[PDB]
Amino acid sequence: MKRLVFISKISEEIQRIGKVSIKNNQRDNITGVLLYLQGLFFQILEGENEKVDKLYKKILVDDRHTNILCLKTEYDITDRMFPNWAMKTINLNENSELMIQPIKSLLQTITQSHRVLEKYMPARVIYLINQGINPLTVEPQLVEKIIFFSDILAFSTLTEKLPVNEVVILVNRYFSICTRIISAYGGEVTKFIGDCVMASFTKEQGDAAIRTSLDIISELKQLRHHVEATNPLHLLYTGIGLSYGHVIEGNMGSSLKMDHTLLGDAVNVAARLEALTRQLPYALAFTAGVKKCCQAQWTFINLGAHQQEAIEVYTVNEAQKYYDTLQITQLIRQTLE
Amino acid sequence: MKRLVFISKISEEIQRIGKVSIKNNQRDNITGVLLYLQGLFFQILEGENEKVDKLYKKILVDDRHTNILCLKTEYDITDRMFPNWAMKTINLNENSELMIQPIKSLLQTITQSHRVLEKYMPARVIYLINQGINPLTVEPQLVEKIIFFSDILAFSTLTEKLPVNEVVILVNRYFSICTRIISAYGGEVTKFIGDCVMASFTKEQGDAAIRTSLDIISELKQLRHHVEATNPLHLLYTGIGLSYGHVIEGNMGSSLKMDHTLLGDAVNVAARLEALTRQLPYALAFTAGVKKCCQAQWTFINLGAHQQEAIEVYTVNEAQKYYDTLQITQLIRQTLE
Ligand SMILES: Cc1cc2nc3c(=O)[nH]c(=O)nc-3n(C[C@H](O)[C@H](O)[C@H](O)COP(=O)(O)O)c2cc1C
Ligand SMILES: Cc1cc2nc3c(=O)[nH]c(=O)nc-3n(C[C@H](O)[C@H](O)[C@H](O)COP(=O)(O)O)c2cc1C
Repeated sequence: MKRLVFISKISEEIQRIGKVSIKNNQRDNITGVLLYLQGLFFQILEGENEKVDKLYKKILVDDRHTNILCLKTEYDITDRMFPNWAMKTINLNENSELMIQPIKSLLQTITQSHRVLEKYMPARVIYLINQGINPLTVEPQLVEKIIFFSDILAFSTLTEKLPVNEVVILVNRYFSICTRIISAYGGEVTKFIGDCVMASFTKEQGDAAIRTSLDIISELKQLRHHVEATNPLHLLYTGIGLSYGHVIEGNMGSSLKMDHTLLGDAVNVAARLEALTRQLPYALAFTAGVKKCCQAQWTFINLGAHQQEAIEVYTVNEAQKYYDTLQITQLIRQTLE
Repeated sequence: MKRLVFISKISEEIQRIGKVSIKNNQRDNITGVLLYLQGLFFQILEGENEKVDKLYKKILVDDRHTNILCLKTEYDITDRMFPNWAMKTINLNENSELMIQPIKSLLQTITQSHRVLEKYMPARVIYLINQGINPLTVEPQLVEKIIFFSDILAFSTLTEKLPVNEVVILVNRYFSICTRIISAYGGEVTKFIGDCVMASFTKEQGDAAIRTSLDIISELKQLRHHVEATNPLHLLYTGIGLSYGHVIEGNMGSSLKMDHTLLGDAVNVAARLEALTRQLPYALAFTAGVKKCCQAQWTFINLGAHQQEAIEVYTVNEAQKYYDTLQITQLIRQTLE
């Protein structure tokens, strides 16, 4: 058998949910409980492994709730936790009694706090937590990654002139755009380094990594002529480095502070290729290793060898600029005065 | 009045706790509940602001529990949540009844999950959460920081030779040492960047920032002759850059991913000074701005001007090396073969 636990955010209607679960959970011989408290669901489900999983994939796509996080998975259990409840619904709001109110209030406060912490988490950890894996004890492994690096053109002159709030508005907008597109193509964001976005793709995701690069460049171009001139967003440009190689993926740090990152020379290479694009007529630079993972009929352009042994640099025709890097940089400064 | 909520980890004895709280919580006219479940405390406390705070400082130093996190603070409440319980203790393990078991199990699972997420958190966020501040809505502010940067000497040759697990053992040991010392002197760690540790100190913490730098250098020296030669730890060296200036402190990112970092040119400067020490006869390099925040009678040594306008670089005599940077680097490589 098998048992999992998840939480989710909602979007008499819950009564239609439990009427169903009961019938289907006997049809497939399942038990568990559904709690509702302050617009959040909590569910425990237990039963034969194939039957419990056929159900939770159905649950994942139910549009009655969002931001689903599976906290816990127990494999090959032997004793059910609620053998007599096909699916028991406990509306924790209807309960007004004294002795459940403390536990009611704490469940609310921990889970809400929890939901806030989730947004500062490494995507990989949240993924591990969903798959039942313990992030703190997982063993760091050597994996093959495409490494992605993007940051803001002449950002230090954007921070130089704008007031703090426009800086933040601008950085957050940049980060929204980057992560939405990376995540849509199947990449994972590793972390933010100042103005920089570090991500990874798999070795079957070369095309998706170039497409990600071009799309970001594209949305920033549209964004610049969508807004008025006096909007700092009018001044937002990026350059993107891709590398490929082996990296160590895992957790690092002491008891008092943990991080779940990627170590390996390819990390440095993508960052240097990213910075290389400030001297290139292209916004995207990548290695030959990235090119090998690319199946699509890209028009690859060779930018020669660069720097402790030199490496070959490539780009695609679609990453060409219609601007000069020191032109944009003096233009940014002239605008802000 | 005022009300807070915290959780902590434990180290009939709980019976001695509640017997006390009751008497003192009436003495100072306080109410709330204490839950115990699977080696974790949960407490809600409410009352007049001066009285509730005199108590929680006492609680913080009680050695019966550790890893105390205050989740929630409510200011100037008007209605108490438990007006009749000076301090009601609910041992959630003693309860075996059916209808509390689901809520019992969920409270356990969320809070445990919670505890795991806390270890991937920005120190500043955990601090904000403790002080009652909402991290997601706090407004990013411009602050004066000493910026700290440390990373591992010729790390790319350590990753080149050692197997993955020795890399991780070695990085984790480095990070334990760095964060323990930074945190002891009063700094905060911002994040980890690969082999790099980024931290900040206040402008009244110059001496503490140099002391932090020297102590780390010191512990790594001791560590190298404490271990056998064949231990990768025998090969672990660091360089440290300090800068000073204005940075933006706050949260950045989209709904789907949030980070709580420091933006500003001083971040880049400390990183470049850090890298500068690979060509210097010292392991610590800092700006004149850092020197100004230093009150202690340091023997400051001037390393000239470096690089887009050049800045003056300083170090202290105590940061001198007894090694050559390219000697250690070829020595590391020779060892590993
Ligand atoms: C929070 C939540 C929990 C649910 N739990 C169950 C459950 O335990 N068992 C179940 O059969 N359906 C559950 N559902 C509803 C599923 O969508 C359901 O399996 C589906 O409507 C079945 O459709 P079908 O019989 O046509 O295949 C749940 C829905 C929600 C929102
Ligand atoms: C989890 C926990 C909760 C506590 N809650 C209270 C409380 O609510 N009120 C209280 O007076 N003491 C509480 N204490 C114990 C304090 O240490 C206590 O105030 C102290 O022993 C008083 O000493 P004094 O009367 O000599 O000043 C708590 C201790 C623990 C571990």
